[PDB]
Amino acid sequence: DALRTLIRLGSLHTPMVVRTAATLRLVDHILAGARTVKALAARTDTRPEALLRLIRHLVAIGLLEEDAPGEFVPTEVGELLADDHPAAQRAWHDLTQAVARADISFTRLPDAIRTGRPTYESIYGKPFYEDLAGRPDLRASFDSLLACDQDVAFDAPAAAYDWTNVRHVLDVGGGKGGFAAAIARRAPHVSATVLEMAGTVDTARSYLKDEGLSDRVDVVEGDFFEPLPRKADAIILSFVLLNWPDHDAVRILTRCAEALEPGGRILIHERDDLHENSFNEQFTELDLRMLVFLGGALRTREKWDGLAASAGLVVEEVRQLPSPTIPYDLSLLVLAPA
Amino acid sequence: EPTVAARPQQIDALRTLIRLGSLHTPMVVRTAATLRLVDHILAGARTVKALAARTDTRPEALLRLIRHLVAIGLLEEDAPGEFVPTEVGELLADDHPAAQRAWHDLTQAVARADISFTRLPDAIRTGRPTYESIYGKPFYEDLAGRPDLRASFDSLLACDQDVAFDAPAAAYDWTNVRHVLDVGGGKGGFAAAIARRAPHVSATVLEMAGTVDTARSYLKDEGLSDRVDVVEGDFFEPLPRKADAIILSFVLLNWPDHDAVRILTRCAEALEPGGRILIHERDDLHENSFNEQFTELDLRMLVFLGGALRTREKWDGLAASAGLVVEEVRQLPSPTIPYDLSLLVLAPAA
Ligand SMILES: CC[C@@]1(O)C[C@H](O[C@H]2C[C@H](N(C)C)[C@H](O)[C@H](C)O2)c2c(O)c3c(c(O)c2[C@H]1C(=O)OC)C(=O)c1cccc(OC)c1C3=O
Ligand SMILES: CC[C@@]1(O)C[C@H](O[C@H]2C[C@H](N(C)C)[C@H](O)[C@H](C)O2)c2c(O)c3c(c(O)c2[C@H]1C(=O)OC)C(=O)c1cccc(OC)c1C3=O
Ligand SMILES: Nc1ncnc2c1ncn2[C@@H]1O[C@H](CSCC[C@H](N)C(=O)O)[C@@H](O)[C@H]1O
Ligand SMILES: Nc1ncnc2c1ncn2[C@@H]1O[C@H](CSCC[C@H](N)C(=O)O)[C@@H](O)[C@H]1O
Repeated sequence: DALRTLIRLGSLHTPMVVRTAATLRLVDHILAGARTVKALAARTDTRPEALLRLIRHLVAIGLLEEDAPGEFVPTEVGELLADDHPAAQRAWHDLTQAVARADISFTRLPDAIRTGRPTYESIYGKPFYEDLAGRPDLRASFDSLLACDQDVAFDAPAAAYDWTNVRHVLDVGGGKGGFAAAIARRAPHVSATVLEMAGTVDTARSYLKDEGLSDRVDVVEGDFFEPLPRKADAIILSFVLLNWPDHDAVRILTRCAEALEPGGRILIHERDDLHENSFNEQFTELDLRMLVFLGGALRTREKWDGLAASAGLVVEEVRQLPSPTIPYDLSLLVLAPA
Repeated sequence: EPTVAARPQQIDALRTLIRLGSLHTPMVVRTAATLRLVDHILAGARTVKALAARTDTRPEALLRLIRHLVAIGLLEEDAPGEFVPTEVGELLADDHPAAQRAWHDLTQAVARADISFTRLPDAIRTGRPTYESIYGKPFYEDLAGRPDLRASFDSLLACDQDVAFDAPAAAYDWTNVRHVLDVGGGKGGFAAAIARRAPHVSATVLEMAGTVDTARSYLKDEGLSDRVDVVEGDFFEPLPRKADAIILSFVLLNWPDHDAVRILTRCAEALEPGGRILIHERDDLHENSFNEQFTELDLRMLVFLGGALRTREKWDGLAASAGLVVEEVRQLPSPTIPYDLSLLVLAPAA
């Protein structure tokens, strides 16, 4: 049939079961020596009968399976919730850490389609980044999720750009500094500056120090809506612009253009797609998180020309690049003065 | 060293996990149903503009929702402007007999109730329902103070009530039965199937406020009101009337052990000599319970109400605790579902 296909697609059960299995460290406790439902219940601090009801469903959707009678063991797919796995999917689905917490915003998607405005504040009391400002808790969990891949996520985009005439790089909203770090060990003559918010700057400083790069890369606390701290031959916006509606994203773009030295470029590292090619799960899954968390968006190639020009810029070239960690393709846009 | 941009090793399993864990997808389906998007399409809306007008949404955000409905296979582009339901998307039409638009409608009782899954970890820690922490009252008190939710719950359950009770009504010989009491009997569909099968029998449906008016007008319209009364009450309290057969159709799964024993005792107290208590529900062997068609109802029951589906062995202990015994279970096999409904017949312990 395919009335079972519709029920599967509309199932709230399943993702909530995946996410509670992750929050409870379920797969980790089985691998650590929890053979029985009783031991698993002890380790997770759950009721044995209700845990068995959770594992019924974890078996049905393919994440656990019975080996011996009443003895449950992670499948290939279930093993991906192991906390030491490099894709960190367990963290990304933990209801205590920042991203899965924010997905609760989807419970009010109808509002966001009605208004075009984010849902997050109506649930948690503040807009997304102000919330993180007042919870060191989720500040740190968010930074660690997005930089879970730090050591390799930026190797490819840095390899695809020519750094020969670049003396200084500004990484605007550059996270824990990973993109600055990848450009640095790719191009030894280059120095860099990371601009980020409070919390994230201290964590960026310690990561850069621990890479051996504190002499080549500074971190500066600030606000990319105000003038940028320095001038630069290349300015990076990796996963920033999608957080903001058009007007805000043109303001950020415009501040970057003002900070560009003669001949420099701006590199945008997120995701886009030709309009006709945009009707896919990768583009939609991020575009809609951006709507509901932030009032942001992903933008098509065509829509990027419009934003570029509002900021006195042209889109010069676009490559697509694969993530080394997760099933997802990224885009690197290079923008020049018009 | 040179850079090589490999994809991750276990990338197929990774997209399987990421897909299964995604909340946006079931929410996109559910907002499509609530917006009645597919009925607006089938009723002549061809542009995003016209759909945005009928749904009362902002065109640009509606196109974004529509984007993901295409990727998942519920909508497609027939022509550059217009979007149209697939074979699968067609089931979100409101007059489809499987009723999935209504089951996924965030404005109606069950899908609204599903938000309770957002706190499933509490339910696994405590064994206790989540619905009250979200919506302020427990499940049936909420419906009681919310006439629209009361009616949408009743109308979802009574879906095929013209037909769905025909089998359970035939799973009992009504010869030595004068009166049947259906405890929590919905809009009176089970009482109706019994009544046109067994001309000699009278029945009373016991139900809550709201549901009773709806049961009354359905029974009136079947031409059966001279044969079937309806009585507003509480099955935790003494029952309106003694009876020869007392029905409990998809009630006990709503309740934890101790509440279902209280209900079963109330049924036993109202029972005439030689009469029987008939539970219409499921009776699945634990060995056949590791599938979505069991866990969906069972976990809804955990999180909405603190209830459970009860496997084969569990009923003997529930019955005994009410001073009853399971004489036998009659299966109700059917081609539409991989599992069996059952009719458990209960007598007094001695
Ligand atoms: C499942 C795919 C993905 O992981 C893709 C992307 O994450 C990518 C890029 C990360 N990065 C460099 C920022 C990192 O390399 C990660 C492993 O993959 C990404 C991603 O980039 C973000 C989010 C994702 O869920 C994901 C992931 C997703 O689409 O889940 C539905 C956010 O939720 C998010 C929330 C709030 C603000 C944000 O912007 C700063 C993001 C965000 O950038
Ligand atoms: C499509 C599958 C199903 O309909 C199965 C079941 O319905 C049963 C009993 C119906 N009935 C008598 C009302 C119907 O006649 C048929 C025998 O299937 C049922 C079902 O029985 C219930 C629910 C379902 O979704 C379903 C459906 C389902 O789980 O969808 C995946 C509830 O949501 C629900 C919510 C709150 C309280 C409830 O208890 C009274 C229920 C409930 O009983
Ligand atoms: N007004 C503001 N000023 C400076 N940074 C901001 C900001 N608003 C949000 N940000 C930052 O921009 C970042 C987006 S996410 C991290 C992106 C990082 N470049 C990466 O690709 O991994 C967040 O780290 C957040 O700290
Ligand atoms: N205290 C109470 N007294 C009478 N009915 C109650 C009740 N608590 C819950 N119920 C009812 O029990 C029903 C469970 S669901 C509907 C069951 C119906 N017999 C059927 O097979 O479709 C609900 O209709 C609800 O109204």
